[PDB]
Amino acid sequence: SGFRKMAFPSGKVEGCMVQVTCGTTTLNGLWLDDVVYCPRHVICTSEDMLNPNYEDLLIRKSNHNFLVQAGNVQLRVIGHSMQNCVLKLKVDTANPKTPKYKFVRIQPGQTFSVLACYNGSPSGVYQCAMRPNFTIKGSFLNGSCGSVGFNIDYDCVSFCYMHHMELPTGVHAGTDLEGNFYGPFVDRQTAQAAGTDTTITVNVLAWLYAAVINGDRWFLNRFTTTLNDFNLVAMKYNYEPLTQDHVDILGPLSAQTGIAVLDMCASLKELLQNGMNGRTILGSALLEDEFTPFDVVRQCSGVTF
Amino acid sequence: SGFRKMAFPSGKVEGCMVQVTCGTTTLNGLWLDDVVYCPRHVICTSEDMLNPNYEDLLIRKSNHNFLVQAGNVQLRVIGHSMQNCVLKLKVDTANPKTPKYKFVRIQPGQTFSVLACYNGSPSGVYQCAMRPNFTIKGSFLNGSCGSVGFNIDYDCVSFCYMHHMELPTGVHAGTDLEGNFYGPFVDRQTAQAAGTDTTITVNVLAWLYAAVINGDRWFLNRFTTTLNDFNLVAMKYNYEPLTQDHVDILGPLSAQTGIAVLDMCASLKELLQNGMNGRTILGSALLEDEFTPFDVVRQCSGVTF
Ligand SMILES: *[C@](O)(C(=O)NC)[C@H](CC[C@@H](C)F)NC(=O)[C@@H]1[C@H]2CCC[C@H]2CN1C(=O)[C@@H](NC(=O)OC)C(C)(C)C
Ligand SMILES: *[C@](O)(C(=O)NC)[C@H](CC[C@@H](C)F)NC(=O)[C@@H]1[C@H]2CCC[C@H]2CN1C(=O)[C@@H](NC(=O)OC)C(C)(C)C
Repeated sequence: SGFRKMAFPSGKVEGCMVQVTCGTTTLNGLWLDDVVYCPRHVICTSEDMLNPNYEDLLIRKSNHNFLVQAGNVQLRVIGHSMQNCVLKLKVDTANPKTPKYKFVRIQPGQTFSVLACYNGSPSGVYQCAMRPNFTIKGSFLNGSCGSVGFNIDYDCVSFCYMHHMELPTGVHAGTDLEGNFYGPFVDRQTAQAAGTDTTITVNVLAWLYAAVINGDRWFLNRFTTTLNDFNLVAMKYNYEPLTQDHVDILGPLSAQTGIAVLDMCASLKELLQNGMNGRTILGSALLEDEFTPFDVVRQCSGVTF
Repeated sequence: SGFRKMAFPSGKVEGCMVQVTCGTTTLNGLWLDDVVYCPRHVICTSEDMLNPNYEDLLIRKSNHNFLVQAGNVQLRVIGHSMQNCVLKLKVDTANPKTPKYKFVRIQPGQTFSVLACYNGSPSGVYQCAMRPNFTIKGSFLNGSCGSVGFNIDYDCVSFCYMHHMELPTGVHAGTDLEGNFYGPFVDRQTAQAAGTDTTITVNVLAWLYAAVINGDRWFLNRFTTTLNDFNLVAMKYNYEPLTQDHVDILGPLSAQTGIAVLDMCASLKELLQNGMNGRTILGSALLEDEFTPFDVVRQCSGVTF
């Protein structure tokens, strides 16, 4: 038993991290087969940042201007192209440590692990959620751009995030591995705050199921609710609407515990309207919303990769 | 910016995980050079568990009784011995992925990462602390025994923990890699509850420094305190005494922020005596004590491995 915010093992991604330098800018790249993926702003200086013309800056670069280092070995660049906000550098060596992988664009509310890197070397790993407002609550310093986020399924690494920027209040924005930003953000140093965030309701419910599985049951009340009446309360507290798809996805946890989803919703309604009164759930004094239903099942059933 | 509970990248440890089976018992082992380390209770059945005589059970095993699997390849066992609560199985193949490593016995209050594994395969990674009562607050299911905890320094993996058991209230107990338990615990299924835990004061202070570095400054008051007067308050709230060694270890964070340790102690005293009043610090509604001073510096300065 026990319940922790748990990241995926990072080794398969570690073997893909490299350093990319263009001029005086160094950041991280992801080396898969014979291509290195990195943020296109590697070709910028600081002054370039208020409003860079990336297409124009890239036309004046050639392959040899990109210094790609995998550990202590330089990888020779033999082609390059831009796809949205990412650069793809073709190198003359395929990465022998390339895992089975996919590029996937995740949905708001889904979680993934981030391998934070500097100069192509890993610093740490932690679990995040794609917030409803398309930011993530990460931990990134200058030099971390190009760090990626990912899920693992068995042997397959699904890359879903590449880090580009920090928005006001210390939250983070980036792209999928096709270079398309999550949310309305752009890779330039201009005012662009995130929309107001919301709480991921289906994940709070999943985490309440995790608490029951772990024997932390004090918040279960004797009532039920309709989906419509629950969502009227969730709205007031800035929770996202719960959909029937969400109810179905909670099915496995509901079946394991014998607690119908709408009964758990009645317990959550009471927590929202009355607070916790100084009590904790799974050691937390706040309701946690960065575990998905699958995260709870994976951790409570010992799924391995 | 941002501050997350951040684990070490796990790849170097992933490459050392194997499965060990003896009879009907399977758990995890750690393969370094030509030795596999695992909990000695791999040689037990369930009935053996109330009070096993491990020396007696082991005398009736021979090398071939140990099925060691590294992925899909069986490793032939050519010798075996018991050291305290761990078995050391000599195998005829050295692990080519062995990292530079050490075995280290950590102190209460120090943190490490756990790579939770089942059947020799990694499930996830998370950061823990060795509690003052010599337990850890982990996430472990049956099948996770032999999972290890570790720190990394540059290229060197310092292994400090191997998982053996779960104690009442869902907390965890284990050994160093020499097989000596942390705390007064024994590897048998008998009543043996943990001592009453305490809060790791130096770590709470480190985390308050992390909050200041991240701009979350509301709790800083205008006062100072003596070390003695602070410790009288810490005692009442079940905080561990703060020592001069602790004050010195907080030096780097104190210097970075310009806040003297004893001034931060005055702010912590006020939080203890008055509570948070519904406010959060670094997103938490409780005072966090599982970041060491070094953890804060590593994360806020981008230390890599
Ligand atoms: C990466 O470009 C990097 O690591 N480069 C070596 C950095 C990472 C910073 C951490 C704190 F997230 N990000 C930036 O500096 C990005 C730049 C690329 C896209 C826009 C450029 C500015 N920038 C920012 O994050 C700024 N964000 C901003 O303007 O948001 C509105 C800022 C944090 C520097 C103010
Ligand atoms: C490992 O032995 C394992 O994974 N084996 C395949 C397990 C891991 C259990 C998770 C929940 F931590 N641990 C045990 O089952 C240990 C046994 C080895 C040492 C004592 C044996 C019982 N045991 C326990 O953890 C028990 N703890 C206990 O008796 O504490 C006082 C218990 C959790 C099964 C009750």
